[PDB]
Amino acid sequence: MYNCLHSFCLSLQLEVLHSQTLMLIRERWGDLVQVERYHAGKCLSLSVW
Amino acid sequence: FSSIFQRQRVDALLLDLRQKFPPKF
Repeated sequence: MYNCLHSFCLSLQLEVLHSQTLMLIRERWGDLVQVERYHAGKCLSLSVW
Repeated sequence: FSSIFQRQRVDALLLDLRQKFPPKF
């Protein structure tokens, strides 16, 4: 039971972060932070400076 | 005598869950 819950659990958190980055890219920060790869449910990566 | 329009994502995770964890009955 633990393996299935942990996964789903570790996937909803990742989505939360990608959404936030996209939202920030609009309003305040803007074209200074970029996403380079988001395969869903596994990982993401951000670029800066 | 309501939906906050985020089911366009959580649904996908569930599908990824079901596609990866088939019921055992």
